Formats: sequence, structure tokens, C-alpha cells
Amino acid sequence: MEDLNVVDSINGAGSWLVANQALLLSYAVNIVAALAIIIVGLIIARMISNAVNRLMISRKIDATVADFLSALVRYGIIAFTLIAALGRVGVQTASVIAVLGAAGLAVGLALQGSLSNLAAGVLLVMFRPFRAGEYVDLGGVAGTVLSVQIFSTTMRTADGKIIVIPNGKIIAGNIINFSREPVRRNEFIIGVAYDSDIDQVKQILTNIIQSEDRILKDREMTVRLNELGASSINFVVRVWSNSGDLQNVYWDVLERIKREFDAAGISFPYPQMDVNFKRV
Amino acid sequence: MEDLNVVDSINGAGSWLVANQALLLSYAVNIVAALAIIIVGLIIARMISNAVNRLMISRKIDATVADFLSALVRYGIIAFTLIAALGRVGVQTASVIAVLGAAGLAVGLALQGSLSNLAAGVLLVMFRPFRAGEYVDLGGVAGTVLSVQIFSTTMRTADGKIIVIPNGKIIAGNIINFSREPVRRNEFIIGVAYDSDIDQVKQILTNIIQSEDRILKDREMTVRLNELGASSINFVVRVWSNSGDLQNVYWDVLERIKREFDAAGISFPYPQMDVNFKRV
Amino acid sequence: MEDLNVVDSINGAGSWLVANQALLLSYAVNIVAALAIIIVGLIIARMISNAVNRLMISRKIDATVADFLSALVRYGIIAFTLIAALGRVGVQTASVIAVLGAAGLAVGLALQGSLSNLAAGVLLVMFRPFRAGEYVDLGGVAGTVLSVQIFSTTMRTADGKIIVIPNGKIIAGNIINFSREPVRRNEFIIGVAYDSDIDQVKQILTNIIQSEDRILKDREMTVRLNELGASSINFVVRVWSNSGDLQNVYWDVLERIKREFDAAGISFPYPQMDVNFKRV
Amino acid sequence: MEDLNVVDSINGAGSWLVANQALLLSYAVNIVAALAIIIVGLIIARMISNAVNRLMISRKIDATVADFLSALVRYGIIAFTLIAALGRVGVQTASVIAVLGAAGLAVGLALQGSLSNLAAGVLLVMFRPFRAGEYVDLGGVAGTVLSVQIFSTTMRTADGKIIVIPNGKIIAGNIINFSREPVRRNEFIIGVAYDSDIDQVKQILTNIIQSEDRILKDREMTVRLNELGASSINFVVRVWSNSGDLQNVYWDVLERIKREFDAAGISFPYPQMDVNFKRV
Amino acid sequence: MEDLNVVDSINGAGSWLVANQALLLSYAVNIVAALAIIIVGLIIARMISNAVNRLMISRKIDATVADFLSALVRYGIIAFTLIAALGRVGVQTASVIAVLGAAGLAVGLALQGSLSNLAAGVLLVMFRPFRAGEYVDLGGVAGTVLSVQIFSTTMRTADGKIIVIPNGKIIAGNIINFSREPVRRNEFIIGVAYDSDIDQVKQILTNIIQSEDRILKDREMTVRLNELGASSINFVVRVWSNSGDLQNVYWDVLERIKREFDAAGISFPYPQMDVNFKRV
Amino acid sequence: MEDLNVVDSINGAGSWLVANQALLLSYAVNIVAALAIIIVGLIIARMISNAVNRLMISRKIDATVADFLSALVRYGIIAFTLIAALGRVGVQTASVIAVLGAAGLAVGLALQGSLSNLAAGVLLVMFRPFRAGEYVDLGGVAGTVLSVQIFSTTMRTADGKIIVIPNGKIIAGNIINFSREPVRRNEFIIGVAYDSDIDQVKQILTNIIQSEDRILKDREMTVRLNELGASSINFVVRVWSNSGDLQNVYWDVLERIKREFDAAGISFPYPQMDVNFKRV
Amino acid sequence: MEDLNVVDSINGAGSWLVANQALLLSYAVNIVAALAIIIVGLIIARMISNAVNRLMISRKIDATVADFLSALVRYGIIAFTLIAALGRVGVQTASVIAVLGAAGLAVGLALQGSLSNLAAGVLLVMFRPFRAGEYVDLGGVAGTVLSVQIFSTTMRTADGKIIVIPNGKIIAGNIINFSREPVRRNEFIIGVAYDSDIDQVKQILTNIIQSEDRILKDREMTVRLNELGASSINFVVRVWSNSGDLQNVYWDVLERIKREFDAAGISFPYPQMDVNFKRV
Repeated sequence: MEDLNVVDSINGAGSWLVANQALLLSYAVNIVAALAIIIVGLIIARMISNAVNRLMISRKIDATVADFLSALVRYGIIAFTLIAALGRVGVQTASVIAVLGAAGLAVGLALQGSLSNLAAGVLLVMFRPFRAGEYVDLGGVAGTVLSVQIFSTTMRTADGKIIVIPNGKIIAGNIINFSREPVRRNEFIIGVAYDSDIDQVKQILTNIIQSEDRILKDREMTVRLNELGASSINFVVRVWSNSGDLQNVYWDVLERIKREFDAAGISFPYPQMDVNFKRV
Repeated sequence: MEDLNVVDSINGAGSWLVANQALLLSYAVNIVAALAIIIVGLIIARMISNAVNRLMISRKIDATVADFLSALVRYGIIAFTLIAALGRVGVQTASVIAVLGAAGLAVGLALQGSLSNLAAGVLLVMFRPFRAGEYVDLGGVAGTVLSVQIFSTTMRTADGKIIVIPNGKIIAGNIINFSREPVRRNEFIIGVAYDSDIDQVKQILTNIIQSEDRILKDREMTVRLNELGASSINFVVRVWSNSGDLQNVYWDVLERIKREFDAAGISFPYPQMDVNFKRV
Repeated sequence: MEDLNVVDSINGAGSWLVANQALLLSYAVNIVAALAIIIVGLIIARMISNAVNRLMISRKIDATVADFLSALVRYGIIAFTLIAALGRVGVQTASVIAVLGAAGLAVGLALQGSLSNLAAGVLLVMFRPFRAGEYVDLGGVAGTVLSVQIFSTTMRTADGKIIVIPNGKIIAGNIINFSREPVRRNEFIIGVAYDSDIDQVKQILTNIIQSEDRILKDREMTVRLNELGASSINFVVRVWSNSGDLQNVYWDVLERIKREFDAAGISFPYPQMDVNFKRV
Repeated sequence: MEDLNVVDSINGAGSWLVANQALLLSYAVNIVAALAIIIVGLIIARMISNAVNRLMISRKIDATVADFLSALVRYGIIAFTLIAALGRVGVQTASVIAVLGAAGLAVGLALQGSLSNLAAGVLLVMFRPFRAGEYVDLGGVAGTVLSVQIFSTTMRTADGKIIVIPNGKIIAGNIINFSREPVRRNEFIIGVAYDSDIDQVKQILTNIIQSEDRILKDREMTVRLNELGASSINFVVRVWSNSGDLQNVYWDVLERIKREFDAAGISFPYPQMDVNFKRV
Repeated sequence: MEDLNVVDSINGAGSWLVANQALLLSYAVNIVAALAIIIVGLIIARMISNAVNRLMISRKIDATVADFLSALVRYGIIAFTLIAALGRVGVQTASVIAVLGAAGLAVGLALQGSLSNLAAGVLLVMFRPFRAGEYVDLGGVAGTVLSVQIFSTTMRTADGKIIVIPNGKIIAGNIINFSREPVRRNEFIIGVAYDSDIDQVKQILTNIIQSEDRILKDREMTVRLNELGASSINFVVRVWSNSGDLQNVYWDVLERIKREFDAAGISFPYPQMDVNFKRV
Repeated sequence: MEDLNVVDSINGAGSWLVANQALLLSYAVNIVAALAIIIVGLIIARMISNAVNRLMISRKIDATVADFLSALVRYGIIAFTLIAALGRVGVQTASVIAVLGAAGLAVGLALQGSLSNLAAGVLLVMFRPFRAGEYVDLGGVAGTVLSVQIFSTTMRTADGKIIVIPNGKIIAGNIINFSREPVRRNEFIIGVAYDSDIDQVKQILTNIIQSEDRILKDREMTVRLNELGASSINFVVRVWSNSGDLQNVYWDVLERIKREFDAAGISFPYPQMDVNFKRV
Repeated sequence: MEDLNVVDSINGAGSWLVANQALLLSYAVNIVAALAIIIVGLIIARMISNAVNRLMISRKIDATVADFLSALVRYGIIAFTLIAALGRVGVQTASVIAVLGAAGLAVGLALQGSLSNLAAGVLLVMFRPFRAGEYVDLGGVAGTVLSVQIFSTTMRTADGKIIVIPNGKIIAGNIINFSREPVRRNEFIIGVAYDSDIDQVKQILTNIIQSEDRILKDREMTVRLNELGASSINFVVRVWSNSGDLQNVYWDVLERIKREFDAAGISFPYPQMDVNFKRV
């Protein structure tokens, strides 16, 4: 367009930039004021966030949630400072909040799971359905809980494993607790031959469970016929013992059951099979 | 830019701060008024929440929902106080509500599952499909319910387990109740040899179930041939008894069935097999 | 700041509170008017909700949906009541509606599933794919429906078990009705030895079902060779009978099949397999 | 506050209500006119909904979608009436529209599945991938379709079952149509001994399938060795027949195969095992 | 209220309707003009939708998307028509746009999957990963594709089945194409006795695959020992052939393998089993 | 209404249309201007989209993402053009943007999956975890990658199969790469009789793996007893070789292992069984 | 319409374009100013994003999150510039922000998961549940972690595999760490004959584990009878050793157990089976 796209417009057109010097000075002053407002807002936001966190901690509020609200307050104040600065810039204060809301929505979509994990961790720590050192199962993975972080928990399996579970999945599934009740129940299933004397087996098992000191005598001690298996008669034995002695009692009772069953002549049956013959 | 970025602008420029002292005093007064508004709003919010909770508790409303809505009222009032305080400050009253809405959306995304669990727990307590001490199954985990908390239920398995289930998953799945009906039905599957006399087996089982005092005689007592198994004829026996006697009746009936079947000469068959010889 | 933070500002500054007496009186009048508006709105909302529920119930509308929409009307009217009250207070009427909007969104985040269950209950009660008293299957659980509550369905398993299913899950999955069609079909699979005479077996099975009075002769009665099993020839028998006689007909036909097969010399084959011998 | 909360403000203060008699009359007139507007809006909404449904039914539009959108227009008109009435009362129409939007959002969250089922039912009826009377499978459940309702389909399994499937789930999964194609293919798997003559077996099967009049001779008829099984040589036989004769042809061909193989000396092999002996 | 609810207000109060006749005439004129505007908008929307559809179809655009966005334009234009008409009625257009938005949101929640099905159909038709007559697998169901409709795809299984699959699910899962490559590979697993000569078996299989004309000699033809099975040595044979000859080559090669293995004395082993005697 | 619905209103009422000729001309001019604006906006949108696509392609931006932003810019510009045109028509510019927003929301609900697939494809191209010609597994389906299109990826399975997978699914699941490392590990499980000499077996396996030139001697070569099986002692052999020689090394080592095990007298055991005899 | 659609309107109508020359010049000036604003905004956005990233990197902020926030600021500033330019051209500044919000919503739906992957990757690096070179399990896939990229992780399975896992799935599932604890536990299951001497077996196993120097003697070393198997007495042996020696200890202990069990005469039992003879 002849001279419209040349020095008549670029390089300030010689005198066009000079004639607009006052406008440039005003814009520079506005930008400087906006930057100063930004700096002041950041400083006051950090100060007020620290102050409110300290105040909340004093009022018996948990550290994690107090930090969460302190960070939320800090983010709100810095967003307010950005609103004020861009209003001083003159961007209608509406597109500014729209852009900030879009950015916050993107950040929320990014976090979602992490924030849910944080909330679940807060709930876990304040209800404490399980605590450090307590043996519990967490939805298919069982072990001793070491500690509960803000986003995840660390638990040690009996074999020395280290397992980290996000806190969000913890509250969604079941919380299988092994070490809450001081007393728990063992269950033995014993297979005997079909010709074995039921009364003798019951009496022997009753003697075995009677001779154990770690079995709670004041609770139920079930020794009864359970079901007629395909190749073996199955007896069910249920006894109660302290959670600490649960495993040892199981092994001791099983070893004894084996020993007296061998001595008494009661036979543990191999898989029975019945064969009929024809010639061809 | 020469002297624009030096003491001519920083350190109050000597007299610029002196001239702006009036505006600084006005802003300080505004900030003090806003802080006083925040304090009085927090105090009145706490008082109003306590008052409304106390009032509605008397109106036969459940404690959990009353506390929840009292907390909602308190949060609403503190948000309103923040709106008023920042309007006094001059943060356009629209960016403030937008940022508060974004924070509330983040908090809602955080809670989601937990707050749904709270709603579910409210539903369970007043409908009471199950209650403390009642033996129920909650989708693969069965035990005695101990208590129904606001977010979760603690239930004890028959073996001494302590099970914690979030309330939200409870209502989503089936509620399998064992102890609501005072009378329940047992089922026995008895395998006998193919050459066994059907009439004799049926008559013996009928005698066995006739002599049991804990079996309800006024209800159906089926002793019928069920299906021709691969290696055994299977009879089905169904009897009804009070829920407290179910297991004892099952065990006693099975043990008797074994005794009279042994005495009558009816044989429980091992896995049957027919073998044909070929020489190679 | 010298005396700015002392009695010159606190305790009403002596005369500052006195000079502000008119504004405090005006604010007290505003608060009293707002509270009176709240009370009037609550009472009128309750009256209007009761009136509309009573009116629409008479117009052949279901009780559950009528109660739901009456509660919705009551909540709406109290929402307008709070809007008007806080406008009287002077809370800009926009932050107010934003606050109740966030509260309603949180309430929805509570509901989802339970409100869906209520809607599903409405659909079930109005379409009645099943009705109380009949035997149905609702996605893996079978039993007799006892009643259909507004949130859940109570059904009794054939063994006396009490089963509670949320209404929402029922409509999402299949609804199998065992008792809708008055006539149903049994299916027998009979395994016979490979050397058995096919014509004799078919003729005997035809005789057995011909003499059953509870089998519908006007419908198809298939007795045909179904498949050549690994160890047995399998015959399929399909007969139709009234739903009330299905199990009894099944049991009687099976017992007869066994009796005449024993008499006719037709042998039910045990698991067949032949062995080739080598010495090593 | 002395006499602020006494007869001086309650019970119309003697003359305060009288001085406000004109304002009370104006409010009463406003309420009466608002109720009249509501009644007029309701009646005109009903008239317009009926008129539009009648008009669109004539224009070859399906009844279900026409009724749905007529109800939508009815709800829109009553919503407009509520807006007009509540705004003319002076509620600013903004809280009014927000409350109605929240109620509509709650209703939509409640429906969701039901409305999706209605849309799916419309799609199924207008595309008719299956039609009432034909035998089809809908994702694991097979039977004859009885009818397609607006919300769900009733379908009868071959054994007399009555199964109701929500329309939404139907369109999400596969629609397996057993009866669309008039001709279908049977498949036989025949196990014969390893020493059996392959040519003789193939020739016998070819004779068997050649003599069947219901087998389409113009289509492929494969009789070929399929795979060398663990204990048997497996032949695959594939023939085509009209969908009405599919089952009968299967049974007839299987029975003829058994009869000819018995006569021809070809042996169906029992499960094979090879045994090596050692003494210990 | 004395005479407030009598002929003094109902039945037009005699002269009140006479006085308001002018307003009634104005309202009637407004309603008539609004209805005329609705009619004009509807007809012009239909015309514009048809015109834009035709013009864009002329511009090499697919018919499905053309009809879709033409319907979108029609719905948009009728939406503007409703906005204009209801604004001329005096409904402020804000409640109008909110109600129409709520209706559109409900319609979208209804459609959702169906509209996704249309988009998936468009993607499949324009990318054509498969086409009519091409034998493919779409996630567990395999067959010859017949046609691809806008919402669902119809395909015929090899046995005469008719399969209808929504387009949305097809694109979400794997699309396994069976006939895109003109050449494909067969795999044979041959079990032989442990004492069989490996070199003889390998040489015989090599001759068998050498004597087949339909096996591509220019591609890999592996005949190697694959793994030492429990009872049999398993050889793997992999050959390549044209997709049209894949099945026939498999059957021919298997039948030959059987014939020359019988001729050469190489034995296909039955499940070998080892037995030790002890007397008891 | 007498003559209100007749020629006095229709057919322009004779002179009513004539008296409004200027207004009709103004409306026609407005419509013509709006259509011209639409045409100009479409042309300029296409031009600017082409220009920006070319510029981004020149600025080392990937072709797919450049095309995506070009299409986004074109759609945005045509949206602004429609806004301006309907503002010229006079449709309040707010209902217009609401209608376009609803249309865009519907289009987004339609695409959703496709747009996610496009983004996943862009990520897959730019990080290239796999590349054309490289053999990988992508969640249960393995084969050689042919190409990665914008919406989906194509793969050839080792048997010549054709698989097309959406890109969105690829990034969601694991990307299992077979051909990244130049060296990979084989694993042999060898079952031997319980009486076999462990030292002899280990020495023979070591001799076998030493003589293989394609086995990397600089890496670990594990030959150790792994576990005591039910019927066989299982040795584990792990060797490393270049990815190109993996299968050939496996086959050669297995065949040798068989040969020297036969030569040395070490026996591969058949399934062992212990039988105890009793007479009945 | 006569001459309305001809040169009187097109080609600038001769003088109509000339009369509007000033308006065209003003529009061209506005467009040039808008383009200059766009260029300046892009330049300043790039400069600010480069500066802020460098600024926060110095403040001990992670590189990934710093780059993410820098990109967010750049996109925000370019959006602000677009708002300013489209305000200058005169598009009401409202439809502009609506279109940009729709585009951002589409982009968010596109990335959605990928952005969540970036957030998960940021979470992983700071808490480092696993680190490069550390052998861990990622929910069904186990291997040595090579590196943690921003969207995915590369991990090498023990057999030379290359495994790529999206970061999002990592944080959602369990994280099992095999190499965090320096000491881990072994578990041996040893099956012995029923007649074997329990004390002898226990003493021999204890002697085996006492003689291993790599087994931690200060931790539990359980050698107890575990359960009575179908055909074998099963002993459980649990020992603890350093993670580096786990597999070697396992192999050595197993080989010894075999050797001294062979020497001591203790027999590993083959699958026992019980056979009863009958003649037919």
C-alpha cells in the first residue's frame, strides 16, 4: 500500500513516536505500578499465609489441613493481586478472571487424583482405622504399616517387601485389620479315612485342644464333623487364641494332631480311587 | 532508565511518600475495617452455626445431617463475610466470588468420595437395613456389625477379623442379611453308590430329619433325588430351623446321616472309575 | 501504630460508638426484618409444599414422586426466602445465589446415587416389571420379592435369606422373572453307555414323559440324541409344565428315569477310560 | 432490647399494620395476580403441548419422540410461567432462573440412565436391528423378543424365561441376531480312534451328509480332518441349512453318524492313557 | 376476604375487562405476531438447512457429516427463532436461553453415546480400516463385514450369524483385520513320542512342506523342535500361504502329516503316565 | 376473531404491506449485508488458516499439530464471522454465542475419544517410544509396527495379521518393547527324574551353553536347580544373546539339550504316580 | 431483485466504494494496529515466559513444574493479547473470550490424561518411591527402573525387556519395591512322605539353615510343619538374607535340602493315589 507499510509507519515515523511520548510515559508508569503491586501482593500473600498457618496450628488443627488452607489462601491472594495488576493494565478484569479460571480448571484436572489422595490421607490420619506398626490388609496386599504420608502410605509385607499405596485407593476399598482384636480364631480342617471312628477322632481332637494352654477355654471350642468329602472325612476344629500366639498355636496343634493320629492308628487318606476292570 | 529506577522512585522518593501519606492512611483504615469485618463475621458464623445445630437437633433431626448442614451454614457465612470484607477492600466483588467458587470446586473434587460416603452413612442409619450385632454380608465380606460411623462401618468376621467398609460402597452393592429372618434353610448333598436302594435312602433320611426337634415340621422338608452324578447318586435334603440353631442342626444331621448310613450298609462312593485293558 | 490500635479505636472510642448509634439502630432493624422474612418464608414454604403435595396426590400421581417434587418446591421457596433476606441485609444478591449454588452442587455431590435410586424405584413401581410375591433374578441373586421401597428392594432368597438391593442397580442390570410366564421348560441330560441301544433309550424316555400328567402334551416334547460325550452318550429331554409344578416334575421324572433304566438293563456309565500296558 | 421485641413491634404495634394497610393490599393483589398467571400458564402449557403432539403425530413422526418433545415444550412453558410469576412478584428472575436450573440439573442427574434408555429405545425402534418375534442374543442372554417398550425390552428365553433388558444397555453391547439370515451353518466335531481309516471316515460322513435333503447342496460342505487330539482324531463337518431346520438337522445327522460308525466298525475312542510299570 | 374473591374480581369484574380490552388486544396482537415469526423462522430454517446441505454435498463432503451439521444449522436457526419470538412476547430472553440450554443439555445427556456412535461411524467410513466384504475381528467377534451404517455396523460370522455392533465401541477397541495382508502364516503343533528320531521327523515334515505348491517357498518355513512337553515332544511348523488358501493348506498338510507319520512308524503318543506298585 | 384472521391480516392486507415497504427494504439490505459478511469471513478464515499453517510448518512445528491449530483458528474465525453476521441481523449477540456454545459442546461430546486419540498420536510421534519396523507389544497384542497415523496405529503380528489400535488406548496402557535392547535373555525349564545326578546335569548344561557362540559369555549364564516339582526336578537355564538370534539360540540349545540328555542316559520323566493296592 | 444483485451492489458500485474510502482506511488502520499488538504480545509473552522460568528455577523449584508454569504464563499472555487485538477490531470482547474458553475446554478434553500423567510424574520425582536402578514392581510388571520422564517411565525387566509405563497409571496403582529393604525373607515349601520322621526332617532342615553364612541368624528362622497335604507332608522354611544374596541363598539351600534328603533316606513323594479293585 504505497508508503503505508514503510518508514511512514515503522521506526516511529520520525515524529509520530515523539508526538506520543506522553502516552508512552503513562503506559510505562502503569506497567511499573502493576509490577510493584504484583511484588507487594506476593510478599503480603506469603506473610499472611505463614501467619494463618501458624494460627491454625495453634488451634489444635492438623498440620496437613492447616497447610492446605494456608496454601489455598496464598493462591487466592496472589490471584487477587494478579487481578488488580491486570486491571491497572486495563484488560477489563473479566477476561483476566476467565483466563485465571481456565488455568485453575486445567490445574484441577491435572491434580484431581492427587488432591483426592490428600483428602483420603487426612481422613485416614484423623480417624486412624489403622496405625503405624499394626498388621492390616489393604485390599489384597497385607503387611505391617510403617507410616502414612500426605499422599500415600508405606507398608511392609511379612517377607520384607516395601509397598506404597496411594491414600485414595485406601479409603475406596476395604480395610482388613488383623491386629485390632486381641483374640482371633484358628481353623483346622482334618481329613480322615471313611472307616475311622468318629467318636475316637473327636475325643482325640478334644484332648489335643484341651492340653493347649494358649487356647482360650472360656470361648467356643468347636470340634465337629464338617462335610463328607470325595475321598476323606473332613473335621473342622476352631479355637481362639491371642493374636500374638495365633501362628504358633496353629503349628503346635497341627504337629500334635499328626503325632497322636499316627499313634492312635487313625490314617490320613491319600486320594481314594475306585477301579472296575473289563478285558478288551 | 537514567534515574527512573533509583531513589527518585524507591524509598518513597523523599516527598512522594509524604504526599501520599493521606492515601496510605486511608488504605490502612480500609484494611483495619476489613479485618474487623472478618473477625466479627467469623464469630457470628460460629455462633449462628452452633445455634442452628442446637435448634434443629431438638426437632427430631439426626445428629449427623444436622451437624453437616450447620457446617454448611458456617462455611456460607464465613464466605459471605469474606465477600463483604474484600468488597470493603475493593477487589471488585466478582473476582472474589470467582476465586471462592474455584476453591470450592477444588474442595468438592477432593471430597467427592468422602462426602458421598457421609451421605450413604446418613442413608443407612435411618433406613437401618442392618443394625449393630446383626450378621450380614456386604459384597463378599461377612461378619457381625459393630457400629456404623459417619464415614464407615466396623464389622467383625466370625474369626476375629476387624473389617472397615466405606459407607458409599455399602449402599452401592448388595446388603446380604443373614439374621433378619428368624428361620432359615439348610441344604445337604449326599452322594451314594449307584446300586443303593433309593427307597431305603429316602426312608432313612426321612427318619433322621423326623427325629430332630429343632427342625420346623410345619415347613417343607424335601428329601428327593436331585441329579445323577458322574460317580455318585446325589440326594438333596432341605430342612428349616431357627437361625440360631442352623449350624448345630447341620452338624448333628450330617453326623447322624453318616452313622445310620454306615449301619444300614449304604456306602458313600469313592470317585468311580472303569478301566479297560489293552496289551501293547 | 501509637494510639491507633488502642482505646481510640476499641471499646467504641467513647464517643465514636455513640455518634454511630443511628447506624447501629438501622442495622439492627435490618437484621430483625431479615429474620422475620426468614421465618415467614419458612412457614409459607411448609404450607405451600403441604398444599401442593395434597393437591397433586389427588390427581392420580404416585406418592413418591409427589413427595419428591413437594420437597423440591419447599427447598426452592426457602431458597427464594434466603435470597430475599440477604438482599434485605444487602449482600449484593449475586454472591448469595453463588453461595447457595455451591451448596446445591455439594448436595448433588452427596446424592447422585441415592437420587438415582429413588428415580429407579419410581420407574420400577410404575412399570412393575416385577411385583411383590413372585420369584425373580436381579443380576446373580434370586429370591421372592417382598416389597419395593423408595430407595431399595427387599427380597427373600429361597433359603430364607433376606436380601436388600438398591433400586438403581436393579434397573441398570437385567431383570429375570422366574414367575411371569405360567409355563416353563425342564431340561434333562442323561448319560448312557456307548453300547446302549439308542432306540430303546428313546422309547423308554418317551414312555416316561408320556405317563406324566403334569407335562403339557400340547407343547414340544423333545427326546433326542444331543452329543457324543467323552465317556457317555448324552440324551436331552425337554418338557413343559406349569411353573408351580416344575421342580416336582423334574424330581419325579428323574427318579423314574433311574428306576426304569435300572430295570431295563441300561447302564449309567462311570468315567470311562482305557489303559495300554507296557513293562519297564 | 427494652421494648424493641414486644407489642411495640409484634402484633402490628397497634397502628403500624394499619399505617401499612395499603402496602399489604398491594402485596395481596400481587400474590393473587401471580397465582392467576400461574394457573393461566399451566392451562395454556397443557393446551399447547397437546396441540403440538397432535400436529407432529400427523407428520410421520414416531409417537415416543413426539411425546417426549411435547413434554419438553410443556415443561418449558411452565418454566416460563414460573419465571414470569416470580419476577412479577419481584424476585429479580435471576435467583429464580438459578433455582430452576439447579432443580433441572438435579432432575437430570436423577434421570440420566432412564433418559438414555428412552433414547436407546427410540433408536432401536426406528432402526429395528431386531424386531419382535425373532430369536436373538443381547450380550449373553438369548431368547425371542416379545416387545420393545419405551424404557426396556421384554424377551422370552427358549425355556419359558421372561427377561427384561434396559434399552440403554442393549445398544451399548452387541446385538446378536440368530434369525436374520435365512440359512445358517452347523458344525460337528467327531472324535475317532487313531487307527481308524481316514478315507473310510470321510467317505461315510460324505454319504451321511449327501443323503440329507435339508442340507443345502449348493453351499460348501466340508468334511476334513481338523486336528490331532490328545486321545482322538477330530473331524470337522460343516453343512448349511435353513434356520428353521438347523436343530433338527443337527440331531438327525448326529444320530445317523452314530449308527453308521457303529455298523462300520469305526470306534469312538475313550480317553486314552499309556501306563509304564515299575516295581517298588 | 369479603368480596375480594367474588364477581368483583372474577368474570372480568364486569367493567374491568372492558377497561383492559385495549391491553388484551395488544397482547393478542403480540401473540399473533410471535406465532407468525415462529412459522417464518421454521420455514426459513428448513430452506437454509436444505440449501447448505446441498451446497456442501457439492463440495466433496461426506453425506453423513453433511446431514449432521445441516440438522445442527436447522436446530440453531429454530433456536434463534424461538429466542426472537419469546423476546417479543416479553420473557427477557434470559430465562428463554437458560431453558433452551437446559433442554439441550438434557438432549445431550440422552444422546451422548449415540452421537459418539455417529462420530465413530464417520471416522470408520473415512479412514476405512475395514470395508464391506472384508473378513475382520472387532474385539471377540469375527466375521465378514456387510455394511457400515451411521450408528452401527452389520457383519456376518462364518456360520451365518448376523452381528450388529455400535460404531462407538468398534473404534474404542482393537480392530483386527484378517484379510488385509494377501499372505498369512499357519502354525502346526505336532506331538511325537520321546523315543522318536528327531532328524527323521524333521526331514519328513520338511518333505511334506516341500511338496506343497500353495506354500510360499520364498518366505520362512521353520520346522524345529519347540518344547519338551509332559508326554510328547512338540514340533512347531510355520509356513506362509495366500489368505485364500490358508485353511485348505492347513487341512491338507495335517492329513499328510498324519499319513506319512503312520507310514514311517512315528507314533503320536497318548497321554503318558507312570505308575509304581506298592502293596497294602 | 371476526375479520382479524382473514385478508385484513393475511396477503399483506392490501395496503399494510405497501405501507411497510421501506422496512422490508431495510430488512433485505441487512440480510444481504449479513450474507456478504459471512462470505468474506469464510474466505478470510480459509486464507488466514492456510497462512498460519504454512508459518507453523516453517517454524519446525509438527505437521499434525500445525494442522490442528490451523483448523482451530479457521473454526474460531468463522465463529466470529457468524457472531458478527447474526449481530447485524440483530439477535442480541448473546443468544447467538449461547447457541454456538451448545453446538460446540455437542461436537466435543461427539469427538472426545477421537480428539484424545489425536493427542495421544501426537505424543507417540514426538516421544517415539516405538517406531515403524520395530517389534513391540501394546497390551496383549504384539507385532511389528507399520505406521502411526494421526488417529490410530497399524501393526502386523508375526503371523501376518493386521491390527489397528486407536492411539488413545496405546498411551493409556503399557508399551511393551521387544526390540529396544540389542541383547535379551532366554529361559529354559528342564524337567529331569528325581534320581538324576544333579552335578552331571549341571555339568552337561554348562558344556552345552559354553559351545554356543551366540550366547554372550560376558553376561550371567545361570544353570541352577530351580524347584522340586511334583514329578520332576526342574532346572532353570538363563542365557543372554542378541535380539536377532534369540529364537534360533533357543531352538538349537533345546535340541542339543535333548540330544546329550538322551546320550548321557538322563531321562525326561513322564507324569509320575504312586499307586497303593487294596482288594475289595 | 431487478438491479439490486448487480453492479449497483457489486464491484463497489463505482462510487459507493469511493464514498466509503475513509471507512476502509480506518478499518485497515485498525487491522494493522491489531496485528502489531499480536506481534508485540507474542514477543513479550516469550520474553516473560523465558524470564519467569529462569527466575523460579533459581528458587529451588523443579524443572518440570517450572517449565509447566512458564508455558501456562506464556499461553495466558498470548490469550490476553488475543483478547486485546480482537477488542481493537471490535468483536465485543465477550464472544472472543467465549470462543477461547471453548477452545481451551476442547484442548483440556484432548490432553486430559496426558496432563494427569505430567502431574503424576511431578509427584513421583519429589517423593521418589522408586529411583533409577532400583528394582520394583508396577502392578504386574517388575523390572529395574531406568529413568522417569515427564509423561512416562522406562523400566527394564530382568530378561532384557524394555517396558514403558505412563506416569498416571503408576500413581493410581500399587508400587511394590523389591529393593528398599536391605534384608528380605525366603520361603521354602518342602513336601515329604507321610511316614517320614518329623523330628528328623526338622533337625536336618535346621542343620541346613544353620550352616548358611548368608542367612541372618539374628532374625527368625522358622522350620515348622505347615499343612497336611493331599499326598505330601509340607514343611515351611523361612529365612532372612540380604537382598543381594536372596536368589543365591534360595538355590543353594534348595540344592542342599535335596542332597541331604537323598542321603538321609527321606523320600520326596510322588502324587499318591489309592486304588481299590473290583471285577466286572
